[PDB]
Amino acid sequence: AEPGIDKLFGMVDSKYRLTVVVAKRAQQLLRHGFKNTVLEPEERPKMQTLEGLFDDPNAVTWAMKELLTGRLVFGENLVPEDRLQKEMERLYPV
Amino acid sequence: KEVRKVRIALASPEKIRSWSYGEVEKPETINYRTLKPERDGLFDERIFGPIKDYE
Amino acid sequence: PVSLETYGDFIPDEHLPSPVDAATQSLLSEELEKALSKLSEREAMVLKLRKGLIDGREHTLEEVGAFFGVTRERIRQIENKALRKLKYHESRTRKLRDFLD
Amino acid sequence: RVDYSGRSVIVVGPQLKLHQCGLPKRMALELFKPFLLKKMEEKGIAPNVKAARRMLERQRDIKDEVWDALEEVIHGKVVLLNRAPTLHRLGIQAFQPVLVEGQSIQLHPLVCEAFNADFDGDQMAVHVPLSSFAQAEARIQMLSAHNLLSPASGEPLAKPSRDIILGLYY
Amino acid sequence: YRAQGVKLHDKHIEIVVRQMMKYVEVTDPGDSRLLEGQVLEKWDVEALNERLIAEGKTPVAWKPLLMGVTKSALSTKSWLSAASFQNTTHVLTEAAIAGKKDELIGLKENVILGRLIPAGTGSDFVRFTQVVDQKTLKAIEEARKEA
Amino acid sequence: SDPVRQYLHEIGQV
Amino acid sequence: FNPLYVMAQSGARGNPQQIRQLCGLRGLMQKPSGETFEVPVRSSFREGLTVLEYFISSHGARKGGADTALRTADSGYLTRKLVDVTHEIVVREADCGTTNYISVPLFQPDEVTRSLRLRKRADIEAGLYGRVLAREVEVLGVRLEEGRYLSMDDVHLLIKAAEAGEIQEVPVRSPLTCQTRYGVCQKCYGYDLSMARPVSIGEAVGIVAAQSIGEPGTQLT
Amino acid sequence: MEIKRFGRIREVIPLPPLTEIQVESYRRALQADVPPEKRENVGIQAAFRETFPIEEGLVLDFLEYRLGEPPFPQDECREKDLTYQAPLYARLQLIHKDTGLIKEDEVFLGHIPLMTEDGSFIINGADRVIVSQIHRSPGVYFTPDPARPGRYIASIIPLPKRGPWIDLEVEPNGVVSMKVNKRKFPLVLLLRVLGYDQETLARELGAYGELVQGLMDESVFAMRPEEALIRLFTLLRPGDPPKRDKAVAYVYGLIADPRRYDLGEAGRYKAEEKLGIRLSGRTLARFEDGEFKDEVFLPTLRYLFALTAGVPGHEVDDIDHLGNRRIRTVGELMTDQFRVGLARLARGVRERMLMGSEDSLTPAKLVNSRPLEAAIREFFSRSQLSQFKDETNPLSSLRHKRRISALGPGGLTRERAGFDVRDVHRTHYGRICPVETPEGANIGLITSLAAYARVDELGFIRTPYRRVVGGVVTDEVVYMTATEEDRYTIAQANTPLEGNRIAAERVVARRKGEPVIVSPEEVEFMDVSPKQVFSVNTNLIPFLEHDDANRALMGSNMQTQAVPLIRAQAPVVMTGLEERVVRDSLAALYAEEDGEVAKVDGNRIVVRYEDGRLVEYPLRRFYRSNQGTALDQRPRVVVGQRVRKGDLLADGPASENGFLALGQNVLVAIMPFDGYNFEDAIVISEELLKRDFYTSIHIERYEIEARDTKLGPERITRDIPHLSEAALRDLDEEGVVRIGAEVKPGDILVGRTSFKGESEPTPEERLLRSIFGEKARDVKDTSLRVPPGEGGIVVRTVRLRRGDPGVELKPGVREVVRVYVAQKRKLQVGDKLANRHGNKGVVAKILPVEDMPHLPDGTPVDVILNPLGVPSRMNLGQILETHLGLAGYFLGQRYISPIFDGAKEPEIKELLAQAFEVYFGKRKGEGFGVDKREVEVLRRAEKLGLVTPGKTPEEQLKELFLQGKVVLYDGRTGEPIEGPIVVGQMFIMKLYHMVEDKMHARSTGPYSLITQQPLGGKAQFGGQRFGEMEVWALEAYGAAHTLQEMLTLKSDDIEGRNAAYEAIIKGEDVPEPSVPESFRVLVKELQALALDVQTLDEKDNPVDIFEGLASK
Amino acid sequence: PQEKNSLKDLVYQAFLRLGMEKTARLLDALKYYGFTFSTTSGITIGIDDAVIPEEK
RNA sequence: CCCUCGA
DNA sequence: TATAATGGGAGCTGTCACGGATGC
DNA sequence: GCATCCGTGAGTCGAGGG
Ligand SMILES: [Mg+2]
Ligand SMILES: [Zn+2]
Repeated sequence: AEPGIDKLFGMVDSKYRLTVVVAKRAQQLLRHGFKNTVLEPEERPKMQTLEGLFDDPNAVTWAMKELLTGRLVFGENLVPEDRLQKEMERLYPV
Repeated sequence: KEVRKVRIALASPEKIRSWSYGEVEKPETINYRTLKPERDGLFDERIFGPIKDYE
Repeated sequence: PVSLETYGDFIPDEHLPSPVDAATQSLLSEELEKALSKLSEREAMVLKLRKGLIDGREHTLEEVGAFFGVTRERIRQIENKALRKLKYHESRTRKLRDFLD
Repeated sequence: RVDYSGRSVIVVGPQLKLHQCGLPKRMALELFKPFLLKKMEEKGIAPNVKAARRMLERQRDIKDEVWDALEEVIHGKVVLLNRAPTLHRLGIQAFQPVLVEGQSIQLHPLVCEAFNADFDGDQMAVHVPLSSFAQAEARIQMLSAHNLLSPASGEPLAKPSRDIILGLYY
Repeated sequence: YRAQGVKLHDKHIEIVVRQMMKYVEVTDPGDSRLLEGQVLEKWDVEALNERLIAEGKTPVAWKPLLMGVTKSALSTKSWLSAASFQNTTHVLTEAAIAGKKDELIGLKENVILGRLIPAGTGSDFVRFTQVVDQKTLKAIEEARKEA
Repeated sequence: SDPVRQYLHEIGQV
Repeated sequence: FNPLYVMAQSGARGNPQQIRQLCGLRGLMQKPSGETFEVPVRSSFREGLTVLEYFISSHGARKGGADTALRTADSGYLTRKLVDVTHEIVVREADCGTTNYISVPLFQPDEVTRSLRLRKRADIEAGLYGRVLAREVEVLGVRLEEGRYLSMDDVHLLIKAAEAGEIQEVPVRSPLTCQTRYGVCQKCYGYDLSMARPVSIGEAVGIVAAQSIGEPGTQLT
Repeated sequence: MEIKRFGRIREVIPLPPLTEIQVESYRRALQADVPPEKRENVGIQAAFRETFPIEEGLVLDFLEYRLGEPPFPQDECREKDLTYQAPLYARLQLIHKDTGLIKEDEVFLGHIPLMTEDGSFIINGADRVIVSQIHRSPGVYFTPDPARPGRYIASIIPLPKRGPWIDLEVEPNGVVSMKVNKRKFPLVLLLRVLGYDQETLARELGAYGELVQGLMDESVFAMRPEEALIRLFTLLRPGDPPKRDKAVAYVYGLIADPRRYDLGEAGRYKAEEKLGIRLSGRTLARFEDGEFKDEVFLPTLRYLFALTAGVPGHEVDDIDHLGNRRIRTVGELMTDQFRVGLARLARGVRERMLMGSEDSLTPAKLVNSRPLEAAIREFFSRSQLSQFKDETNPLSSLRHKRRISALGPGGLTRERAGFDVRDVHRTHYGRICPVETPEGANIGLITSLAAYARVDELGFIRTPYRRVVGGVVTDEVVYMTATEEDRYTIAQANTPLEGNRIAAERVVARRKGEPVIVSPEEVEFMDVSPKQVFSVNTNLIPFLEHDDANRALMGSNMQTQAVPLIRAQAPVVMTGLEERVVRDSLAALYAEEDGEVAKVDGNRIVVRYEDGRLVEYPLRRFYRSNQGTALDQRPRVVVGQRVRKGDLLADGPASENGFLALGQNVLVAIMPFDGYNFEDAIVISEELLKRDFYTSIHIERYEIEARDTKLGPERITRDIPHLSEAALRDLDEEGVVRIGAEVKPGDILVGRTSFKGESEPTPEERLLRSIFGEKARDVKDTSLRVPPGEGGIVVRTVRLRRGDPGVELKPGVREVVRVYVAQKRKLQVGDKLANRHGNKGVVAKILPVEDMPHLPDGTPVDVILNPLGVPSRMNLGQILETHLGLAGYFLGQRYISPIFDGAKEPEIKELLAQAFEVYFGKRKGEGFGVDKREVEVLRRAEKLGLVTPGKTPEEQLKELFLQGKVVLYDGRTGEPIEGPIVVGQMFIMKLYHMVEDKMHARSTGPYSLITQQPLGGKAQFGGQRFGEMEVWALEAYGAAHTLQEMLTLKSDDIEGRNAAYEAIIKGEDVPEPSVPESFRVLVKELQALALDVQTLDEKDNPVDIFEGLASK
Repeated sequence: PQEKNSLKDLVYQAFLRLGMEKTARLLDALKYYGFTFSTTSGITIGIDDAVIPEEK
């Protein structure tokens, strides 16, 4: 099973809201090249290559683990969409 | 715009003629030697548009 | 002729471009724009006018020459030097070779 | 009918974890092929995409590094497994694929009961969710280990059966 | 179902049956534009009756109507759903004549048009949800704070 | 029902 | 520890009837007319049948097969009908706020019509578990509150109270009584039987219902 | 090795030729060997006799016909994709009535397909089989009215498309009604037309009270037969002018015309027998001396009234009874379509007699052969009873030729077929097998002919019985119809016999299918053998009596699915039918007469017979069958060997020394293994691959064409633009791959170039062209390449060129090249295995030999089967087969155990004892005692009640061995299996379903024209179908974007799919999906229906999904 | 003795807490050990394992 | 398409 | 472009349940 | 108010051959 899936289902009033949050966050991480991540270098999801451990390419993995850290804010009408876009482009260039 | 609805109703002959880019006057499809659409036929390029892009 | 209803499920569309083909043309246009960005604006524009990447058609040396306000020999020479720099850059980075099929 | 899909015979997976399924290498190579190309361009396996695709085209042109590349590609991702007929929603489930040798799809034992799947020669279809949204939906909602119970009853759906019960009882 | 050892929850059957009871027949038109014997949805006639009672008019007298799943399906408001189900010709004739509009409420309608279904992740309830990290959130907060 | 029969009858009128 | 006995008892494989056909007598058989033959197969599969026995048994088996196929077709049709009639139904809201409900009886009239006796556990469970109380229920010194999602333990407790004669029926929120338009609410639907918890808004319970009713259609004999 | 056979029942007669149904039907049909004057009026001769004479020159008549030699031999027809056929010439004479002029000529009617020696056909190079049809026999039937109790329906049924079904019913108002072509009218009218008078009807039918009074109508008897006739014609033909000759012609055509209305010979027979009358012709009435004369109707009505009244000697009919159901064989069907094409030919002939010069006409001028040819071609190609032959193994073909279908032309339509038709009738005994039949929708509709069963001249199936007189069983054998059978008391074949006399005072018999215990004095007849109850395939299952019918069925069918193996061996446990199955399938080669073998080769076998003549038998070698299985004959004899008549010269495919080999004999252990045999899955030893057990040869055909186009010709050449030498390496000078070359997916089988379509180069193409300074070539690479997942060694190349001797292709085609590729297939994971008892599974694991459970002597098992399969499936035959297989393993012998006659338990126990003596005796001889692990195991079994406490280890081990169980050591541990395990030899087949064929995956590929959705099929590299129910699934998970992905990006959304692919190769996220194209197609197809479909916003203002391109 | 029903109930309670998560894990464990012990058990089918009672 | 064969 | 020629020919069957109009 | 004819339905995916 997905790690801490239970706690995640506990976070939200509907499981589908969890899904949306996770997917959206994953898209944010893809877009900005994981420069917006709230995960400390030791908290980074890893992948075992032939060479050695590298960053987990999967943005949804990242999204869920981020979500579990309590460092993400979700909900409806938090901020204008274009304002969010522009500020994320500001802080983390693409 | 975003589609919020789908409507269906009867088509007036005037509406039908409004759709039409031409009348098909001939029961012809394609020429036997040239394999190209016959004029005023079911496959006519004059009516239903070009076979080749931008040509 | 015979009927599609005896059948047509086995009949592919050769007309519309495959996603692979379309992606290939896209990457082609983009790469071309890179290699042309490696040139000056005038010579790149001359190449685009002469090969018709702008309005869709190929202008003569008289039309491009009268466009930039020069002689046809001059504009042909510009086309040639542009093509030459393109050949040097391509020989160097070997980027556009794969698109030649 | 859809793209990014495949099918093959199913075979028992006993070593598999519940969230996993064996996916033949070739199948995975084809299904994920664009991702594989992009990854091959990210590493030094190919200068560009077209060269990489022309490289995968012939089977004798396929080397060892592309498989590791494919492994990197499918990491964390899930595929949809489906057996016909689909009577209820558990006719489709999500699995993190494990690349295997051979042409057969490996299926975890428990979920068999839901699929009404046995090893008398049943075949199954594979599907690849593309978007982050699709894969999120699949992993959270459609994962095998995330549905343990029947939506019809509320009794356990994935449960010990056959050999398992026999052993534990024994 | 019990006879065969199939454990099945009542509420599903209750869903279906609920859809079987979905329609009513008019015993008296009252002050409405409705006709005697005219069949419509219980919801619609209840709304109509609440409107007539709120207007001080005489409400519509109606009768409960039980129809099987096929008839209940074909009698639904969405012409797309009904036409896709079966008896396509009939459905389409009556729909075209009535100049019917499909509001795209259910799953079939949006599936045909290839839209995002109104269920699960597509639910208007959960689909407008936003996600932001505390850094970006605070930056935006300062942006709002300055003006 | 049958167009041929009908036209043949109509022809059998004259 | 006999293999057949072990497998049958455990639930790994086999039922008493199959075991009976192996060890015991094969049993009675039906004529093609549905009529039953007077002379049973006295033989087991262990001992082996005579060709006559085998022939009769063949009547039976053929009948069974035809039955199975035709059944598959009709069940499929039914399932699609159900999917078409129920598909617009989704959980669109938390509560419609209706005061309406249904009362699930814990007792059913005896066929002797002597008295009322307790309903079978599984059926009670099937009409109770995962539902929501429309009213306060106080039994055996326990408060089951209005709005409460009934757990399995809640159901079993209600059965205990029933046996103690404290409660003959349970008031419950139901899709039948839900005033939600185009779908049902959360409280009226109750649990998501897959997650053993309350149903998430956006769940399509119409399709889930259609599939739940449809899937064991080919098992119905 | 020594073969011990069991059973006490001596079969009086052997199995009849098993292909005889086909061969003799068609031989009866053509009558090619019969000199024309001696030909019977049956067959195509019949069709000629019905069609001719042709009148209104005035007259064209039929003299005789003949069949010439085939233009090409069978193999050559298969090669060139022709039809194996013979030319049909018919001698006709034209006669002018007035002139007296007679012009006679032999005209060419086209060809007719010739049936091969094994009962098949070659149609356009493909082997095909015409499957017999089963249908209700023509005749007069009486059935109970479902609505009205006590009332019955009379039904007069002729042959299919021989004219209408007629119903006679007694209406609630009392009048007797006749129903023809869905028209209800009083029968009395027709009775008047037939020339009957009220007097005759009163004396004849008056014996039945209150019945005949419904038949009395004064208005009908008030008019002569002519007036009544015209009345009937006015009733049956509204609006049509009631002319006298037109009415006479119509009714005569409906009833008395043999050219139109024909009861079968069978129909006539059954009518005569039922109604107790005699029919002059096969029609219901006659036209004689200007008036209609009755045959059928009055006896039919008489029987109806009699049955209605309760009069004894009158009963209803069972329409599923095999006395009332007959079989239409290949000859009858072919003859029917022949009659059709001939009728069309006749229409053409009269049409040609009306137009053209009247004085000069020849038969050649009047006859256009084409419609007949067209009819026959339609039959042998597009008919439903004409099926692609199953060549997978020989038994496949044999069974295919023995099939019976209720479907087809004139047959039942599915889903209208209830339980009754699929049911097993009591009359099925000895005739139609109760076991072999498909699973699913076709169940009971497709069936198989019993082993001893025969089809008679009237088309009824007959089964043999033995005469029993005074308790003495003779060798006299009588084949009976189901009716004749119902006339007798027939004892079972296992009935005790001392000499020819019945030794039991209580015998088991049947009376009308009803089982009954009777005296020897009462026994009229006795069964030939249990074999006669079952089909060929079902007869190949040993210990069948220990198997439940369903898994027996599975065993049969899967036996037909078995793949020929290079090393394939005959079963250790046989039913004894294997040799005959090989012989009758014409798979193997036999000696025609006694003689000495002169030459022996992998190619030919030359034999000198007693006549002194030298005959050379060529061997078919590595030929590709219809299903792609390898067909090759291996010589079984050596130079100088003395052979007698019927001895084996060579083994065919799936044959070992004349015995049918559908698979391998492997050593199995019944026990779970670590979840790998979970749910019917199977585990195998790698040793099986090492010695090449279950290894098969498969050949695939690849075909390309070079044709003339308007843009210039396609051509096969070694010059292919933009290709290296590496790709052209194995290509020969002409562009064809060389023999012996290994091909892999992507490799070129045949090089081909086609001129490019007219091309306006995109500006990018022009620029790039100018950059690399290379002219774009005129042609492009069309070459035929090896498809994904295929490949092998090229064993053959066929090239056919236009402008070359003996070669003329389709118009426009320059040449055709065929490439044959053979592949050797090892058994691999996903491949399907089965036994004859219905146990089937895919191999889920292949273990290295060191991981396999093994006997103490170090012998590893081959296959590991999970016991959990056995109890619910209730097939114990595999168990007994396993025990006896163990015995035969250590005794080095094979066994023949006839069904229901087979080896019983005690005999198997004896053999197992001997085997144990070999096993353990050898052990103790070698100087080793009992192993400790064996002791532990023995303690466990001692606790299990398997062995007697107090006995020595050897005694207990023997006790276990007789139970079929042995001590087994886990290969990974060395620790024994805690209990003893059943281990023995089992016969297992490798089924035709192989994962190599079935594995498919697609990223992107071809899309359909109109729908712009992915194509279906593996060959077309299609996408899987996501159907209504899968969409239901995704809806139920509530996954919206995955679903939307299925409905747009991955299928019919062009913008969406292109954007998606590009986004993914760029490394981006897939974009928002657009409108699906097939919905636009829906909008447009709805517009053509004059329906306006508008996509609107929330403000009800139109939205254009066509982006302006559809608007003016 | 552990059989179909008991194991099912185990999976259900466990399923509540141990639950979703550790019931995924528990399911896998039971699978493993179940298969192993089934293998070493000695389970097979002989013809003498179908036992005709004399009572018959 | 229909037929046949798989699930 | 001229003897006169003047109403066609297929037929094809062993299902069942519902709505709807149609006929005593 | 009750029989009778007419139209429309009757599981999925997969394979193969035509
Ligand atoms: Mg299966
Ligand atoms: Zn509610």
